[PDB]
Amino acid sequence: HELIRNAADISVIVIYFLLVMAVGLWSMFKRSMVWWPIGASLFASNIGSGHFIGLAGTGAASGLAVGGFEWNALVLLLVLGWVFVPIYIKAGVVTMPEYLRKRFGGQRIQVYLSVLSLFLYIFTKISVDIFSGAIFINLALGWNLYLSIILLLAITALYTITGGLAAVIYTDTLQTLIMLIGALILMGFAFHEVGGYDAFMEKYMKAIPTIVSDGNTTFQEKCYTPRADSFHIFRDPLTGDLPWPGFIFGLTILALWYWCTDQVIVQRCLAAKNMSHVKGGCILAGYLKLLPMFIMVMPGMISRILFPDKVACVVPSECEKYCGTKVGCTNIAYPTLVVELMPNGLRGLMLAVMLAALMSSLTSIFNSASTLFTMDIYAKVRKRASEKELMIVGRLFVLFLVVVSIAWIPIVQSAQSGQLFDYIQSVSSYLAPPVAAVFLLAIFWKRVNEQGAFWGLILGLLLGLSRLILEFAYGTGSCMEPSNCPTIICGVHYLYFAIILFAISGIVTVVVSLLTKPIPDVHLYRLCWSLRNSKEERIMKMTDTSEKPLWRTVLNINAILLLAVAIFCWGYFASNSLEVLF
Amino acid sequence: VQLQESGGGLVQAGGSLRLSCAASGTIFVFDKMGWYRQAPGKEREFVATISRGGSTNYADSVKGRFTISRDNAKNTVYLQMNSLKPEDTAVYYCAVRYTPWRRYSYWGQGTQVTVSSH
Ligand SMILES: CC(C)CCC[C@@H](C)[C@H]1CC[C@H]2[C@@H]3CC=C4C[C@@H](O)CC[C@]4(C)[C@H]3CC[C@]12C
Repeated sequence: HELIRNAADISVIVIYFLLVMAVGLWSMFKRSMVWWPIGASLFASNIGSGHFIGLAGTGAASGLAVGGFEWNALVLLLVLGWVFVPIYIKAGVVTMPEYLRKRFGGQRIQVYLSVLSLFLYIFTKISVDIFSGAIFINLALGWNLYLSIILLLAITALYTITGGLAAVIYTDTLQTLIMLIGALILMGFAFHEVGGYDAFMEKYMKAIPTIVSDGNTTFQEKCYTPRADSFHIFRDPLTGDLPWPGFIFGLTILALWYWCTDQVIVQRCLAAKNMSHVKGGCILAGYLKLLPMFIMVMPGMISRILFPDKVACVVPSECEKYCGTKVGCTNIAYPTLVVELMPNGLRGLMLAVMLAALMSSLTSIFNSASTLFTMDIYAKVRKRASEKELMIVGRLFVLFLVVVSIAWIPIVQSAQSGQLFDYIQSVSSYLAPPVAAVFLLAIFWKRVNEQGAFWGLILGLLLGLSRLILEFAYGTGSCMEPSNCPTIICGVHYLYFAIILFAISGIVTVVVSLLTKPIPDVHLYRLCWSLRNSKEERIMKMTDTSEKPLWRTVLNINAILLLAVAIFCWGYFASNSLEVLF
Repeated sequence: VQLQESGGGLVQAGGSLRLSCAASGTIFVFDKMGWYRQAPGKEREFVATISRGGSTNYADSVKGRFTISRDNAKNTVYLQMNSLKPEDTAVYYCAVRYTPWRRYSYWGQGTQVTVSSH
């Protein structure tokens, strides 16, 4: 708190917020997109609460393994750029539940996907972004939780009433560039502080705290030791944290849900000048989604080395006064490094750009949630839509969304042993693989009817929501005290459970679609993996996948070069791997 | 963090000495603790890079007559050289690697062996 007290940086913060207010009022006073405002806008998603707090927190807790999620998201991003955007533009659709309405029968599929997308928004984006803003303001200005939260709500209300959302090309590419440059400068400051790179390797393994004895209660040595067998990427599949079969396959199906079916990610890239612009923006975003290993998980262990008392607490009586949480709290690994290892000319710039990249990721999700609600549920129940009532029920809906999202926070800040990445993935894994399985079998197999996909979705929800309710009513617990759950559904792992739920939902929907009636081919022509040119009946911008044959060639060589560089980083960080002695 | 070494000294031709290099202060198990000699007026030339699994790789001049074996769980390399000939009058450093793509992070201080032909 003392570090940001100085007036010198406050000038940088206020002129940055005045700059974004000026470009918002310029947007209010003044779909043909270029590849660079597509790549930065795809890269800046899940930044601020899944790239700074949770990713660096799990890196300070475990090590280098959580960086592989970044390369899994890279590969699924390129799969989105190749495959799913031509499918979304061939059928002439703008999102996933409208596609399923133009693929399946009546309204129940669309309203169930709307309810599920709203609950996934509340559980994984709005609450996590509000909690990450609360961590930022609590570790910067020393206040409590609720006052920091309502300051964040006030400044994001000013940001969305200014009108920065309408010019989200320039503001997001500027915030992405400034944030990436500042994080590179902070990584160069961080590796200069610990003394190179070998001292970073050796000093991290002996980075225990010093308050390990709480009088009568004394914790085991495995709680505060930094997992001394774990510095390498691919852990043990059975009893290792983030196991390597489960890592690749569970993060593949989770990033296939997130990077292909989310209502704002594809709409962000559907509005573009050409298909080659979309593929070039996806390759640029794939290049930018390669850095967070060297950018945001290596400083996580730097903050374990430098301050091994606020990042690696074990004892709750003093851990509640340092970070505000009863157990572990590794979430503050990255903001403690920003407010301590920066000069005064950039420490304001970093806390300004890591709040601009959060206010944008809140004002996108609030507008998308209001659109989904008042265009897919309230317009289907009332079916009259007096427009003043529509506007006031949208405003009352987003106020209700804030009201529930604030109250969800004390589950988030102590949900999964302190971490935040292990909450986002643990909530996405219980509700995303049914949607991913139903989407995949709706595209590729083509003998699927509406009675099969809906009941597969409902059985996947009845298993995953049961696991979610049984988990959060009990919890993982501390190292010393094991969880009191029925272990056969509680404690396998939440990635193994994601693969099991994906396979179970796929088998259930293919069984129910093979029992009942099929779907006639005569009105499934453009969509569902077919290139015919005959009409259909069911239920300028781009309306093509075409480009020049030279540009298709250079895009294919750039994509195979990006896969070559990604598999080079994979094959480097898996080949060399340090093992410790007895 | 430091490579303590000993064993070097003076002996006549045809003799045999054992060179030791016991690391300390580290937590990891080192990979390629191979010795590197240096003749006066020459560079560092020969490799003896025993791996983590254990696989010697000599230079052809010292091949066969020189042997090397480390205990694979206690991080101490022992170079046992035999049939000393008067071209080996050189200082003998130690040299280690963390990993097979790091290229010799640490280094040794220097152990000089001088062989004579009286
Ligand atoms: C710059 C580094 C980091 C990443 C390299 C990949 C990106 C930046 C490069 C490689 C190939 C390039 C693309 C290939 C050719 C075209 C077609 C043209 O009509 C629009 C620009 C566009 C789409 C280029 C944009 C930039 C591009 C996508």
